[PDB]
Amino acid sequence: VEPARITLTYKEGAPITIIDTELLVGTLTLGGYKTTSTSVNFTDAAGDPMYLTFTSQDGNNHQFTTKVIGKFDISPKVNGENLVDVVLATGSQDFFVRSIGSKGGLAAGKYTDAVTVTVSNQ
Amino acid sequence: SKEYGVTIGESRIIYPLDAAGVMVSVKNTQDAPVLIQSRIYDEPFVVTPPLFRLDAKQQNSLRIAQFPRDKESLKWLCVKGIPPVGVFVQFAINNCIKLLVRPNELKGTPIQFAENLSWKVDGKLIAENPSPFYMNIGELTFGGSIPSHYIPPKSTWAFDLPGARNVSWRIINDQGGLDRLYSKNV
Repeated sequence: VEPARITLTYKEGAPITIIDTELLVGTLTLGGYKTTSTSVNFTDAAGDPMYLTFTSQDGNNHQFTTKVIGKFDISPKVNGENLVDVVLATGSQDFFVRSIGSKGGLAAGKYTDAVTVTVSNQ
Repeated sequence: SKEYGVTIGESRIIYPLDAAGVMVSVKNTQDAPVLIQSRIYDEPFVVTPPLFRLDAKQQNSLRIAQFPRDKESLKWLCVKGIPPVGVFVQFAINNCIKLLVRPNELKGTPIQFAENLSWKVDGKLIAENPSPFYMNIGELTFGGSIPSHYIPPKSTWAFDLPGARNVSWRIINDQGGLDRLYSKNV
């Protein structure tokens, strides 16, 4: 009987300075799945379809959005929707978190997100 | 770099209809404790415990306890490991596997009927599953690759076409392994 092991490794990208678009915020490696791109869904509290939202911690509620993409460019669902369906590579798949920008226009400081990665095996 | 992980002892559960329950192991493969939050989703079932602390490297058991009788039903068991310009992101893996509710009235197993998928192209590559089982395709190619999906029992499923007409597929057997390759001309 095969176990369903799911693993995720997150690697930080370059420091961000005030923002440039298409900035590589960080890289994700999803592993262990037996599985297509629409079987993976990255969700967060903002729940903005196609984007993860990062919010400042200073009480000022500054925010910027990011997209999650891999490689031909592909994408898992983010908050229930694809941005840019394929079979994921064997063993593991790299996804890149890339800055879009801020619809509200950003103080320097610390920004956060809590992201759930849902993998529907098979 | 930061690593996350949630392991479920099986990649699918075959739940005999009306059975008292089944047990399944879950392991926190991360080096920090998490809360393990378990939920069952539609495509009536109790998961005990639905939330509990699982320390670093520790494994515990979940109990899953309970529909048409002429065919399988599909549910999803999701097991999530929750942590109980500078960018700080935290992740939580939500590991979901198929909960296949299987009536005892049913003769055989999916592998007995994997060959019986019939195919046609309209609009979309359409599969037809006349068996009372979910045909959980794990590999599918047409005209030499299609993102697969299960075919529901006594039903059809339409895949987007990606003039060659071969279709080759493998289902995933009850044990989580890839079954034999079947091939038909469409």
